[PDB]
Amino acid sequence: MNVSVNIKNVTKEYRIYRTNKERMKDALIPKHKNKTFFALDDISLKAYEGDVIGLVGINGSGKSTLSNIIGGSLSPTVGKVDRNGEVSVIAISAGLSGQLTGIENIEFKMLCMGFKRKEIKAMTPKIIEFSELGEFIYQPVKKYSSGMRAKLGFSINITVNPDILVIDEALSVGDQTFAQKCLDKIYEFKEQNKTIFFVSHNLGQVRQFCTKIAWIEGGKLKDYGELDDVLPKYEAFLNDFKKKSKAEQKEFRNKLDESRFVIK
Amino acid sequence: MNVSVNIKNVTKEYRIYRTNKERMKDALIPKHKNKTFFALDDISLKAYEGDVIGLVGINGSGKSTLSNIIGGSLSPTVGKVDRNGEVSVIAISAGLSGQLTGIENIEFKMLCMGFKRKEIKAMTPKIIEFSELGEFIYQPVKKYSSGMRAKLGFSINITVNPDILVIDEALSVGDQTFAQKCLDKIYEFKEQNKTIFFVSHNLGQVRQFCTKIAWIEGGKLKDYGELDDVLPKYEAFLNDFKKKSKAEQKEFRNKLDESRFVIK
Amino acid sequence: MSAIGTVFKEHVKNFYLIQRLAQFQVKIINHSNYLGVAWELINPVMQIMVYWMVFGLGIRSNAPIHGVPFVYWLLVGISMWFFINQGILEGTKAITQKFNQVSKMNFPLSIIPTYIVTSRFYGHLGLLLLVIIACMFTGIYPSIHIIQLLIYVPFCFFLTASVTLLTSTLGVLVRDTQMLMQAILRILFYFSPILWLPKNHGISGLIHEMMKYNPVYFIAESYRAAILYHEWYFMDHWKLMLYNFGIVAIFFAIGAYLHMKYRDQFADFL
Amino acid sequence: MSAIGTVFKEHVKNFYLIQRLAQFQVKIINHSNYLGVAWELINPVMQIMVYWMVFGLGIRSNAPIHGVPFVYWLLVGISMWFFINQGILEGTKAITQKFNQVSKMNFPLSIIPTYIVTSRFYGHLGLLLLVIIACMFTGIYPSIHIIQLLIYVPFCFFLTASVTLLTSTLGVLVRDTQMLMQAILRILFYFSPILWLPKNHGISGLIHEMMKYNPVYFIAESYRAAILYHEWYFMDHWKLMLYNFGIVAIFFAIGAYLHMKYRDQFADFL
Ligand SMILES: Cc1c(CC(=O)N2CCC[C@@H]2C(=O)O)c(=O)oc2c(C)c3occ(-c4ccc(Cl)cc4)c3cc12
Ligand SMILES: Cc1c(CC(=O)N2CCC[C@@H]2C(=O)O)c(=O)oc2c(C)c3occ(-c4ccc(Cl)cc4)c3cc12
Ligand SMILES: Nc1ncnc2c1ncn2[C@@H]1O[C@H](COP(=O)(O)OP(=O)(O)NP(=O)(O)O)[C@@H](O)[C@H]1O
Ligand SMILES: Nc1ncnc2c1ncn2[C@@H]1O[C@H](COP(=O)(O)OP(=O)(O)NP(=O)(O)O)[C@@H](O)[C@H]1O
Ligand SMILES: [Mg+2]
Ligand SMILES: [Mg+2]
Repeated sequence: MNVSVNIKNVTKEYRIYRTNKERMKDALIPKHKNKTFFALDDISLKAYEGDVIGLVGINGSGKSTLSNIIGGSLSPTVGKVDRNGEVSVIAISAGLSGQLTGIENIEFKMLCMGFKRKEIKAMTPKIIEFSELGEFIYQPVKKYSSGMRAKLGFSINITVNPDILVIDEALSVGDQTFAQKCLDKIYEFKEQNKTIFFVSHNLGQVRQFCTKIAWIEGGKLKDYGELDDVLPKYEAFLNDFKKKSKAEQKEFRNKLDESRFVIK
Repeated sequence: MNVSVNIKNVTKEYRIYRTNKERMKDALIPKHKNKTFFALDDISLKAYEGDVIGLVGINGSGKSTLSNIIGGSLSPTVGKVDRNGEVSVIAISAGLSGQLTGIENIEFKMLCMGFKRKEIKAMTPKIIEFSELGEFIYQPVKKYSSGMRAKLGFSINITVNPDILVIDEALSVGDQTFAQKCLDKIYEFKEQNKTIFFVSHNLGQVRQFCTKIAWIEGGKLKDYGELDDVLPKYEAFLNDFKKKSKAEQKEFRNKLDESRFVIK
Repeated sequence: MSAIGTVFKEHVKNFYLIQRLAQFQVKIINHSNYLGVAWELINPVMQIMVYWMVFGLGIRSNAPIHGVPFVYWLLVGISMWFFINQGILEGTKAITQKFNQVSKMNFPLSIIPTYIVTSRFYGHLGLLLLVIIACMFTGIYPSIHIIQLLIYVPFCFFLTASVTLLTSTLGVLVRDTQMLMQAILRILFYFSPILWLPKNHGISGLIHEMMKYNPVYFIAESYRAAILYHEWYFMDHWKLMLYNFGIVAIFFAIGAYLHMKYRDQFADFL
Repeated sequence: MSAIGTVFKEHVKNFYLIQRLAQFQVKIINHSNYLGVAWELINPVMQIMVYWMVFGLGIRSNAPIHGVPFVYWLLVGISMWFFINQGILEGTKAITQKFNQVSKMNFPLSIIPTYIVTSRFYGHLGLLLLVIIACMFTGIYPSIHIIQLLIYVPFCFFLTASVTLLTSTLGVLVRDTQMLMQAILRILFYFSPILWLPKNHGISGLIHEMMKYNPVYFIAESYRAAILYHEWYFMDHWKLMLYNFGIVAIFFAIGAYLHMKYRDQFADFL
């Protein structure tokens, strides 16, 4: 019951200017107030220890923004979030230079995180064995396929031990055997009491991966709860949206857009 | 029964040099023969009219190479392929400039394909309506999410009418409602007697999208046939691979790698 | 022989596409600047000022040349240099930088550097206009001898492209050429009548005879004759015209042949 | 006052990381070249040759200065220019170009331009060594007065970084500065003792008095005094030392304050 991540009233706004030249107007004299877009609004989150939490929602709901805020690459406009450990985030396109080869990419990544060269050379064989790259580890990364790049990035991130791990649709390109291996690794990490966040648009993978569900609709948390409770509501909402006619769908999207934008 | 695409003995090799400086050795005097990797080897394909063909295989099998060869961005080393129409390919990361906005990207793409400005302005509203982008069509593309970018690219490609359409895992980022809309569009295109190739690692989407299956294993076509015949064999192979121990999996991968590489 | 015809047909068929792509690239490279496309006129002008303060005020003690003030003598000759330098420098990296985005796309690969050059020609034209407008304040007014520009302004363009079509391919095969180009162009700048005029009849006589082989010499002198000197340049120097036409033809032939021979194997090299 | 301490602590803590990242960037920028990292020594040398052929052989008629041949007088003064120019030009675009790849990564953002500068300093050092080795063939051998380099070689570095830390932030807020920098540096090149020496006692006396405010003047003269002239430079020109130290401190303070004030809102601007 160790509180891993706590989020209290996190809110994020973005300033929208139709013209590129309007950026300087509000930067030199503070009297200007333009239109703003609420990417997030009053999100409260409590992630305990040994939990797999899956974020669900339609495109543009604000899952990547929340994942980046948890990771630390973004700063909330209002509110604070505290983490009891070190976090690492994997995305659909991780940091891998196309010109560099696999070994150069590995040493670059582990140098940015702050590992000595002897530690890098000691940890390299584990990455090599987990990636199943073979000869192609010596070839340039640009020669890799998408699944091979995903495997290399996932192995690099997994080999170092993070307290909190975030996966943001990274497994979509990987095949089924890689998914099973990642599932075994996730079970081991759960045994090690790490906290894992999983984002995917494949509902079967979410069902077989996650244990708690957070539903985000238009930047607001519609529902947080157990898998068996929240997931059926999301599926029923998807079927109901499929039932609706085109005009009703357009009206619903327009209502969400009206709610999200405000002039202040 | 119109033969849409015909492929007869398509074979592709890549030259592998461990050192970057060995490229010039075989380019100035033709006596050098280095190690080569068979990305494809003796592929024969016959795609008729009104067919949805799904490519299946593990990571690194050679599905993207075959899709690019069909599209025309690649040239086979040995063999020829003929197409009765114009083809268009959508990938996991289509051509969209991050600095440019949606409208500038649209006009760039339709200028590269050879459309006059009046035609571009006439065809823009259909793209706007299909993308469901709203105000964000005026914002820069870098502000978009992954699903929004996929929707914009898919709408741009769909609005123009191609004889052959290839989708290479582009729908993985899109949600379920977008998938249903694409399914309806695919039904309409089947009514229009277009030929669609679909590649995805989501087997339910493949089942509900495709009608014929081509299985690629190590650059060689293991089996081509109907969905109900080929798909169960692939699933059984996946379960059998899950059954096998780590040493057996490593031996199988090593055997495939031994088969693919040759010094000639 | 087939390569030349193929490249010529590709360029003739896609003229408007080349123009539109150049116009789009001009906007792309000037995206986040507050002034916008005005920098295309501001960036060269400042340089000219520096070249007038160093070589005009410092050296030469502001002495006129051929009865013309040095400021306009430098202004007429400096106009083409920015276009030539920028076109040659950016066209060598056109294929290497923008291969992946165009490998999937279906348009001829031989027109990729050309519109890059066309992204700069526009700016040059504008500067040229201003120079002529700036020449009326001294008392130099346009004459009939300005019609010669119709032969001279295009030729410079046909020179720059003819270089890039080669240096792009040579850039893909060997990456060191992009580093060598910056060394060559400087030699083409200082050994030119852009800033100084040789005196001959000595150790500079060999320099004067060697400078005639530089194609920048012909362009600068022809521009000055058309705009400043009121003289039919081709009556006295048709040998230079023929030599430069031959140079352009040789460059185009070699570039087209090399581009067509190695076009298929671009992905393996890059 | 807190910004200066924060930036100093960030730089002190990540010294070895800065060195390793600079070493990796050196390899990254010289990837596909066949010669490799040799171009870091080849690219400047060729330029020097050109600057000797134009300003040494053409102008000045190869006349010695201060009892020293002009070739070595130019060689000693030209060494730092390539490092300074490249560091200032590439450090202004360091944050803008490489923001997304480092926004996700967790290291201080104030050390991003610095190692960029450190990617060039290496090469400068090498060139400097060769210059000293090249000076022994005339008869100029190292003396005790060379120990002054221990004060002078670092200062130049501490100058360049002090500029970039400012110009990077000013580059994010306004994109036009990257276009203005190329105009400024040229003025800093020609109005310097790198290629010429003013005569004073006339219209060049004001030029001589104005040139002392250029920080390149102090660096070039100090290098020449340490290597060529056999003279303790700081005994006669300590006022210039103090003025340049003040300039460096002011640049560092302003850059640190501006970087810390706008660090949070980088994504909205870029
Ligand atoms: C005058 C000058 C020589 C001449 C020189 O120095 N020479 C050559 C033969 C011998 C004689 C000498 O030994 O003194 C030179 O070479 O570069 C220069 C550079 C690189 C210069 O940048 C700027 C000026 C300058 C600009 C404006 C004003 Cl108002 C005043 C100055 C400037 C002058 C010279
Ligand atoms: C000599 C020279 C003047 C002097 C000049 O032209 N001046 C200035 C005062 C009046 C006098 C004149 O009116 O003739 C100049 O300005 O630029 C030059 C540039 C830009 C030059 O690049 C290359 C040479 C050069 C190199 C090697 C050899 Cl072996 C021979 C030549 C070269 C000379 C001058
Ligand atoms: N820098 C930005 N400026 C303005 N709006 C932004 C910016 N970054 C993101 N947005 C918007 O914020 C919203 C949330 O985006 P995002 O969180 O990536 O969607 P998502 O939850 O990841 N859905 P998905 O497309 O499946 O990834 C979208 O409407 C974006 O257009
Ligand atoms: N330019 C290249 N040089 C050498 N090998 C290459 C090159 N391009 C691709 N390959 C290799 O060719 C094989 C086929 O790649 P690819 O076709 O992209 O895999 P795939 O079928 O798409 N599987 P997936 O990862 O799901 O996309 C892989 O082993 C690649 O490493
Ligand atoms: Mg996302
Ligand atoms: Mg692929």
